[PDB]
Amino acid sequence: EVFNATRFASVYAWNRKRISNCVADYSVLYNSASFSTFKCYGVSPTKL
Amino acid sequence: NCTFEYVSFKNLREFVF
Ligand SMILES: *[C@@H]1O[C@H](CO)[C@@H](O[C@@H]2O[C@H](CO)[C@@H](O[C@@H]3O[C@H](CO)[C@@H](O)[C@H](O)[C@@H]3O)[C@H](O)[C@H]2NC(C)=O)[C@H](O)[C@H]1NC(C)=O
Repeated sequence: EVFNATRFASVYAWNRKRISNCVADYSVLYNSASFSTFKCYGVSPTKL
Repeated sequence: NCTFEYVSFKNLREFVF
């Protein structure tokens, strides 16, 4: 929902959405290749 | 401000919190 929302917020006010009590498919998100750049400074994609 | 939110005589209704 957040990534594929019809309107993506501008740089002026980057919207903050809080997700809780959810199963996080971080591996699936990494698997998605449409996003050009997936960079983790402080996390490990394998460990995510 | 809502870190967590969940939405969805004849009787006695007990409870323990
Ligand atoms: C949840 O609690 C209340 C809900 O009514 C709101 O608190 C406001 O949140 C801001 C930032 O989100 C906080 O700013 C604080 O202001 C002090 C004094 O100006 C400053 O030293 C800091 O910058 C501090 O973060 C503050 O708790 C409060 N705003 C004000 C003007 O008092 C808010 O909706 C929610 N967040 C927090 C943190 O309470």
